[PDB]
Amino acid sequence: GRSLKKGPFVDDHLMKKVEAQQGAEKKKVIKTWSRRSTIFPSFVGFTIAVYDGRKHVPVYIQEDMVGHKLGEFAPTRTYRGH
Amino acid sequence: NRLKEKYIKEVTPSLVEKFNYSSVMQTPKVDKIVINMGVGDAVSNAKNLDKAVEELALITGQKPLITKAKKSIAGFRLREGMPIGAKVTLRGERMYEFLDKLVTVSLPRVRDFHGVSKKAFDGRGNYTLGIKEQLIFPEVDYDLVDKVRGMDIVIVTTANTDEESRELLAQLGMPFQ
Amino acid sequence: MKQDIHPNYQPVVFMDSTTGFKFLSGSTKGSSETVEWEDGNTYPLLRVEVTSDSHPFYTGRQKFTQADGRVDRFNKKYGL
Amino acid sequence: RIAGVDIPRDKRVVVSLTYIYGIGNTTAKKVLANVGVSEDVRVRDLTNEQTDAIRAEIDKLKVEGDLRREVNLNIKRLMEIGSYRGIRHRRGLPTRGQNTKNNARTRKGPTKTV
RNA sequence: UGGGCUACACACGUGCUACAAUGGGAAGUACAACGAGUCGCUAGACCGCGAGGUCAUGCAAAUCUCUUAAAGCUUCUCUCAGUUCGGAUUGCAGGCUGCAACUCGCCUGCAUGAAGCCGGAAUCGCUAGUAAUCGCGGAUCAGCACGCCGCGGUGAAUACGUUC
RNA sequence: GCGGUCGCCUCCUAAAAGGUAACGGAGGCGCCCAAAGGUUCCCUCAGAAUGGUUGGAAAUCAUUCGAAGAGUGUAAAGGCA
Ligand SMILES: [K+]
Ligand SMILES: [K+]
Ligand SMILES: [K+]
Ligand SMILES: [K+]
Ligand SMILES: [K+]
Ligand SMILES: [K+]
Ligand SMILES: [K+]
Ligand SMILES: [Mg+2]
Ligand SMILES: [Mg+2]
Ligand SMILES: [Mg+2]
Ligand SMILES: [Mg+2]
Ligand SMILES: [Mg+2]
Ligand SMILES: [Mg+2]
Ligand SMILES: [Mg+2]
Ligand SMILES: [Mg+2]
Ligand SMILES: [Mg+2]
Repeated sequence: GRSLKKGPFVDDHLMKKVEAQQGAEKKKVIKTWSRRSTIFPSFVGFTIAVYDGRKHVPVYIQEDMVGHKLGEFAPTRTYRGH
Repeated sequence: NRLKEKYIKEVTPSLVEKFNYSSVMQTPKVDKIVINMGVGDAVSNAKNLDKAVEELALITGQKPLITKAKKSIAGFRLREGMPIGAKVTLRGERMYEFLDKLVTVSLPRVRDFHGVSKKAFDGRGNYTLGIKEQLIFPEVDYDLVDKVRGMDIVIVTTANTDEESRELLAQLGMPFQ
Repeated sequence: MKQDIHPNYQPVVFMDSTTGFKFLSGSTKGSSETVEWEDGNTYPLLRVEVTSDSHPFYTGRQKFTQADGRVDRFNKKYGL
Repeated sequence: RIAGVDIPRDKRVVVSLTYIYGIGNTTAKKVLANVGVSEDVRVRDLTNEQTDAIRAEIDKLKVEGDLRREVNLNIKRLMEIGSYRGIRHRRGLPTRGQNTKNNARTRKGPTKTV
């Protein structure tokens, strides 16, 4: 995996977006294309609309999801069986 | 005999205090232990029933009663009376010794053991513990066994309520979850 | 109790080899080894791995870290 | 025997131990080295002292039922958060990026010619 | 910018690993060739179980490095077991490259331990340093090959004959 | 004529004794058991609820409820705890 020295990754613009909303009793959807961004503890309680290629699927970030990339919750392919 | 001494000396006064019993006779006691090995596989092969009987006999120290299908069934295939299942009845000293072994050795040897159920009471103060797998008893020898089988151990007591039964069994030693 | 049908049943002392706690009960199993006992008697000795005096559930004492929340895991992994 | 699993009595101690869930060759060698037991001795010939030391060393580890519970808990957590990994676990598809057009038998099951 | 070309009830091509004892594991010891290298090949030392990391050294090279090759040979162990075979799958923890490894890289460690007991009809390559087998290097290439190109090590059986 | 039936047992018809017909309404029999007979002793069921490993509606086990709702070789009626 990613080297420890590098530390966790999150797109700076997305991190700024969450920072601006840290002090919000009622948070608002955070729209992003940055699937690569990791889920930090500060992300909990937010709802991030991750672009899946054609639409922004909302993902509610619970504290259990930290450590995972955002795209892990926005499947890019749709398959309903043959 | 050690468990009997525990019951007579420490358990009895404590139960009397807790349940405000006018007379010592009201103290619940473990009347009997019926250990039943349900063997429906006997129909497919009787040797399985024979080995189950042998194992249960080794566990209990007594020859089991080989029960028979009291009714005829289609999917279980006994023109009434075929020998499916066995049981043993323990009372007195043998019962107390077996219960002591159960609490102190056999149960600890259960794989990933996290106690025993606490809703497994009949509602009249009689408990029943379902052993999934044998080999927890040291007598089984863990190699003569070819098919792992379980059992149902029914502890029948004189308690009138599951509360009293649970108290009695806990005091006698029962790893309730 | 009927004679000659039941398995041989003799007294026996068993020990939790982990802690050495021993005590007496009856069993159909025997051993090529024996030991003395209180009250001044000798019984066959049965070795056991675990008993109520050593099993973790009986003792209550755990043996692991009880897991760690994922937020704590993240902070520990990345020194945050 | 050691962890509630009757290790083969006639195998060398390392091989016998490997039968314990959560113990591999390296782990068995490590525990034997720590205890001070030669690896070539068959388990049947182990003395009670050796067996007790081995039991203590193993108990120091997480093995068998607890290990299975932990791994299953991780998989269940993935499923319940509903990640891509969780969905792969749910539908029995490869979870580590393997191609599924062919192969993937280990997860899919035996081929259904239909 | 993101996703897809990496999908997946299935069908078919080409390969790799296997199904074991002519073998697995452990330890010791020997013999190549073709090629590549400047911000690249990197010595030696130290750290780390390993992937690798740090310091640092020679070399634009018959000079230094990749590069002490693997099969091989000498001992020890294992004893026919779906196993000390197998290495799929999965969990955890890591190393790199890159701004970035979820879709969707490779590699390492611990754990796990899948089908598989030599394969129906049918079908393929090969007449000698060939097949089989064993490694080594290179191109593309930040990183990513069981594929391709090339190199050498060991190294056989068979050909009566042209009816089909 | 063709079809059906012909002997014996049970019920309804059958009109509260008995008996009573129809090509009236329903079923059985042409055996079985060496115990499924006699006696002495002993025992009481069917299901339901709850609890319990394989085991599921339902196999075996335990407790309570349970007067017959079972069983009585073989049809029915009567009778039998
Ligand atoms: K894929
Ligand atoms: K294929
Ligand atoms: K291939
Ligand atoms: K060998
Ligand atoms: K990737
Ligand atoms: K083949
Ligand atoms: K490369
Ligand atoms: Mg193992
Ligand atoms: Mg891939
Ligand atoms: Mg694009
Ligand atoms: Mg393509
Ligand atoms: Mg084989
Ligand atoms: Mg030719
Ligand atoms: Mg009349
Ligand atoms: Mg009249
Ligand atoms: Mg009769």
